[PDB]
Amino acid sequence: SYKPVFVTEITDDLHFYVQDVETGTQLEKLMENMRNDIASHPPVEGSYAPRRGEFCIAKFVDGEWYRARVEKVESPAKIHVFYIDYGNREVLPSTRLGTLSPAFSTRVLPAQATEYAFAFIQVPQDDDARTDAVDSVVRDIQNTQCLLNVEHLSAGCPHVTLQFADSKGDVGLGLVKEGLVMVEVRKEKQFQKVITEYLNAQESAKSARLNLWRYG
Amino acid sequence: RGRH
Repeated sequence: SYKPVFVTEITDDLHFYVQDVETGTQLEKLMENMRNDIASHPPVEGSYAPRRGEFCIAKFVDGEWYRARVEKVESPAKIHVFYIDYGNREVLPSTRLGTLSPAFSTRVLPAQATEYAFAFIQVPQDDDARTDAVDSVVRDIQNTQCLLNVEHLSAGCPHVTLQFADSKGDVGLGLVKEGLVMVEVRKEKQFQKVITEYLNAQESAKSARLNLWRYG
Repeated sequence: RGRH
């Protein structure tokens, strides 16, 4: 069962974060209401001294306030935050942070970003090759609606297939066809139509000498 | 949708 999602962050390790489209108007409503409260009771720069593991608000590059978690307190000027509804990370001074009211906690609305990885693909070990694959996915799917299916679990996050929402084309397969990633083979019957296939796409890419396959 |  493919589920509609909005892709918000692609990581340098070729993982990505998504929001569930079904809960998106609720996120927008919570953000509306949270920022209403912030405009009425403006955070004083430096009045919040953060601690590791706390939820807070943080002012992003667009000048808007978002929900965040404090991951590391390096110094008062260098607080490492994770934007819990989007999945991106940032180092900020405490002057761009404020307290998160209980009205807007993760108990009122859970963190909206969930981490996933592509099923049936190996993340390239070479940094430059990995960068090419990451850059391609960012251009392909960042800030777009996709359809997601969970394929299997892993030692880390779940591994999934993604389809472009309009065209229904398989995102991960497109990376394989472009020679940006290698196939990670799965044996299971339920995966056979998809895998043997991904392996035939890897052949298209090996023949066109694309990206990973440029030199044989 | 961005943000920027």
